[PDB]
Amino acid sequence: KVFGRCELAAAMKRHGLDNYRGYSLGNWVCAAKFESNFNTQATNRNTDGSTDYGILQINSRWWCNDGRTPGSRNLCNIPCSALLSSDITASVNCAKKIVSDGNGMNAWVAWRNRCKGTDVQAWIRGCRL
Ligand code: NA
Repeated sequence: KVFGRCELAAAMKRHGLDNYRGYSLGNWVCAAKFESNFNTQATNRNTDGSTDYGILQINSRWWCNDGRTPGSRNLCNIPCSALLSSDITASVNCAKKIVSDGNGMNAWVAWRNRCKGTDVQAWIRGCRL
């Protein structure tokens, strides 16, 4: 599913991401824009042979099982395919564990490079939330 910006903002809010670990909703929407362009089916292979899955490009190296990432963990206890669903519950639940890991949203290199320090509120501008 390709979410609309405010559609994804509303879904993330419903799932308790708004100000989760002190990260306002605009940070999460900004991360999703540059990770996946709001596409739940987004997949990208990493140089280390791990894969990133879904709206927030959650990595098989640590967080989900894809069966093809040697030496990896599955700390969200989910198949990586669950992260591609039109239903973002599994992506949100797993994002909560990642952002709690100690480095906050720096875990998302695209958030650090493209969203951190910017006017992230612009990403929820006009949305009925
Ligand atoms: Na894994």
